[PDB]
Amino acid sequence: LSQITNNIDPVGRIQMRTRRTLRGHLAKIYAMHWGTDSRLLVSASQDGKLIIWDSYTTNKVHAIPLRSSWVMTCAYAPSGNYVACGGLDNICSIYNLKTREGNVRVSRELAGHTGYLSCCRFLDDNQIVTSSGDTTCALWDIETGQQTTTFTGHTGDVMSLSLAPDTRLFVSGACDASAKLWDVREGMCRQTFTGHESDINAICFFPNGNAFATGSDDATCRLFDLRADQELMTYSHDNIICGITSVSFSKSGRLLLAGYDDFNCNVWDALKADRAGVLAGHDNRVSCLGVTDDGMAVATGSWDSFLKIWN
Amino acid sequence: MLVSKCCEEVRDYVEERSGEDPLVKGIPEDKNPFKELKG
Amino acid sequence: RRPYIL
Amino acid sequence: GCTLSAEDKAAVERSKMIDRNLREDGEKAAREVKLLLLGAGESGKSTIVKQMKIIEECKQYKAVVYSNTIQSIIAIIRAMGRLKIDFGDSARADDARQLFVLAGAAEEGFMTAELAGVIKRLWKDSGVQACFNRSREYQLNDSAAYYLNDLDRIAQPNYIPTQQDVLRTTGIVETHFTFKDLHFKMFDVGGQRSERKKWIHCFEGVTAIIFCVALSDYDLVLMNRMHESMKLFDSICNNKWFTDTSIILFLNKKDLFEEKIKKSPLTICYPEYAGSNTYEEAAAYIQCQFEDLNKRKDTKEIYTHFTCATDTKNVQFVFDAVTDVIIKNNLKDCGLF
Amino acid sequence: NSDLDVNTDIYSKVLVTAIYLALFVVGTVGNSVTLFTLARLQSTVDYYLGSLALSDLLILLLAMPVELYNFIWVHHPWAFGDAGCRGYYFLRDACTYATALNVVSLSVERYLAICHPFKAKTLMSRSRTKKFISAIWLASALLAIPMLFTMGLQNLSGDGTHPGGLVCTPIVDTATLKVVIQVNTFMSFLFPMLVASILNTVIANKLTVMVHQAANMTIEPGRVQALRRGVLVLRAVVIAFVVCWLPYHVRRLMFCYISDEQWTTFLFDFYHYFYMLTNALVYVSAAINPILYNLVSANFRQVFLSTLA
Repeated sequence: LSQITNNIDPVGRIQMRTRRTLRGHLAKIYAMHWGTDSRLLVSASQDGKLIIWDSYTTNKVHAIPLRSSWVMTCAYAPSGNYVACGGLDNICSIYNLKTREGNVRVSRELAGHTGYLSCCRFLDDNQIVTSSGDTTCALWDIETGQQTTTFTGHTGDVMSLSLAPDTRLFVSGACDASAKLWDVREGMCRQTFTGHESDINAICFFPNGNAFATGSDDATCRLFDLRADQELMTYSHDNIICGITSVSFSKSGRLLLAGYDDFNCNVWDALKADRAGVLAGHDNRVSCLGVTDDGMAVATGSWDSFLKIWN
Repeated sequence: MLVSKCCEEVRDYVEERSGEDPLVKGIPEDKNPFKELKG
Repeated sequence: RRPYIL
Repeated sequence: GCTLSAEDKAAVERSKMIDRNLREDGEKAAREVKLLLLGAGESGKSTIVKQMKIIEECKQYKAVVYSNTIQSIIAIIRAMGRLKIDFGDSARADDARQLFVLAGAAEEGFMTAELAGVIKRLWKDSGVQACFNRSREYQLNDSAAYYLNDLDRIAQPNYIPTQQDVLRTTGIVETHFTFKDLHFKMFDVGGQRSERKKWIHCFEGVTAIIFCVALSDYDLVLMNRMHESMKLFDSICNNKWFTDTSIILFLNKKDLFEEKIKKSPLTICYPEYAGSNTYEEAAAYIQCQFEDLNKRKDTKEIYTHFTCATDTKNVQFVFDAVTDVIIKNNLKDCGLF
Repeated sequence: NSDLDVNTDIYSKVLVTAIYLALFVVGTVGNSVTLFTLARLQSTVDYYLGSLALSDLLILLLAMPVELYNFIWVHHPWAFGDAGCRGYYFLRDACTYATALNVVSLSVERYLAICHPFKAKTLMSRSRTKKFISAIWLASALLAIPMLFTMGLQNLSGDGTHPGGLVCTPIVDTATLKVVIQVNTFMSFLFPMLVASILNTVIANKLTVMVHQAANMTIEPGRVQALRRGVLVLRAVVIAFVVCWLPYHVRRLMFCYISDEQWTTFLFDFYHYFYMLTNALVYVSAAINPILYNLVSANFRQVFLSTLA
């Protein structure tokens, strides 16, 4: 990609200031998800709690206590009614938000896996995809509680998963050095993209839902294209050997993000692969970083219980 | 499927959308919702 | 001749 | 402070409320003591955990119990239409209708006398039972019978769910055993099977790994199984996340090892061993065989113990070891050393 | 005309003030770098470390330059004023009480963290610990308000009217002065002394019976050897506390206990030279609390040369 498009200009160094510092957690912030109103972000920590934050004014709107402190994912509903959280206890619990009583309660404690639940997203308010430790992606209905389609096909463990924005199809990144493009309706694989040396610790989808970037542990982000079935861009450089732990595109697709085990977020130009920014606010592993859907902010949670919101 | 054509498609799409991007362009701090809010 | 400084 | 139309303050005060409860649980997040378990073989891990376990929350699950019960009976009734099973007594048709009316108008799981009566009568009906017995033909909660058979108790106005009720609503098996006034945790992790590399840094910050090893697995061959436990102890004791955390080392089934070392020698397990074929020298040699695997001797320290499926001085020993891993850990942060 | 001016010669004076200035610069730079480092999980000991560091920085930067400015060179006609002297001795007594109580509660936190560690997991929390930090600061202020209730100005010229004969002295009578400085020495030296010494001997005893008896391999005697370096960083703090805050309090109580019948001219000179010696030892303690926390542990040595360079 970058060998073709180097005729255009680069956007220079992007200076991102720590606009907010959402303190409050007591352990490692393992995953976060932005809302769809660009204002409430849920983030889950391995001390038990998942906190729904008001990002505009640094306020903890909700603090949901789990039955199992081990959580490894979260997802905020597009309609804002539900919030999912799964983990090592294999039960991707769906909690409610717009309750008449007004206290967060467990709407469902869905089960059906024999591995840990790695990463879950919401298709609609009544359908959830979860990626698991027993190597099978899963698409669940919250009401009946049963797995609508359990996508088998991964040989090794599958560590993350991300939706295309049109909620019709998704991509699951696994430890077999390959991301598989699943589909909701047909229930089977469309394409299986390889090209990695090692595992895939996190994945995300570029706005058009015609691309996605895999976050490996060899510090090599790889933008893939769906229809061609080949690796498109190899975001990599020397002096970064640590593991990628979340990827996040921007609203325009120009500015990809990454969060490393090098203790600092790396902001990559998606067209020229240069490290166009460094977000070194933390002192430990950047587990999760998200870009809100309107494209205004960037929030980032890391293993030091700090959620820094960088504009 | 002619990888040059699809990465060119990615390029023209992102060049179409890179104008009104609220992150790579920047903020004027009044249209920004994330002012530092001394209070 | 007592000191005053403490 | 401009108070911002007297609702934002409320939101801000909401956060302070959150903070209070959050900080309190953070206090108990320090107070409870964590303990990972890992055994390559079966190792008497069930024997260990039953040796340790021998020495308002439920209310939160009430509407879940109700929900599950409503879901179960609806599943059966609906299946009757699909499988063309008639009610035993045609009168149950009115009750079936009423079920859907009552579930249909409610916000979430609930129970009233009226609903309890409708579900009770449906569940006792012979057609409903015949459909129930064909449940493999549709999708039905495992706990359907458990709740429906106990409906009378569950429907009482002051119903409080029991532990079993909650359990009825295959990975980490948490164990909240308490010992000597002090509250612990214990994670029986080895039940679930996945890539051990990915989720092990979730267990960073545990205060003591309990690495239970079977002793009599020195001769079962798939590759010897004791060498597989040696490789597991290598990849757990030389991991970058457990550099500062010690490892308790339980060697279990010692009487089975006594009779099997009285029958077969140990040289089948180790070619480079030529000591005496006694109990204590073999035990000390295999203990020093495990403790030699510590590549990071300065920071952590493998403690050792032997037992059979007896010897209830096991449990307090963990306390001993937890003391000898709390104390030393405080010596690495309290300004000393 | 300027009587009550002691003849202290300039060579010993400039030696003492050179010792003072070197003590001041190394102490304020050490307390500055350790306060910024602790401003840079069971972290309930870093607050006691930073509080003792802030107390030492405060006593140094508030007393010591004003001390050389109006206590060794500029004698009894001073220039700080009434509120200056009263607030100065208020801050001095408050910082002494704060350093004493910091040694007390740091040793108490160490004793709970080793010899009864489950009671430290149950009892000690970061919130409570910040509450205790505010509590010992408020206890220092509440026990330093009698220093505001006892100080004042007094003219001691030939008629008590000359503006070159007024001193800033304790203006209360001898008996109440005795009482306030006797309870000052009693609490703020002796109860820290016995508490810190008893708990540090018990902690060192528990560590020595943990590494000698060992209830396992000692790890080729490497980590337990640096644990005996931790015995050194225990015993060095307690001996530094007693050997620095002993003679200052002895000098305070020898100011109280003599009522001009035991004073001579040479004992007046010896009292003033001993005052320079004891405040030298107080600034010694103010310098070598962060120096003792820095130099003897090589990790602090490396990270503070990284902070410096």
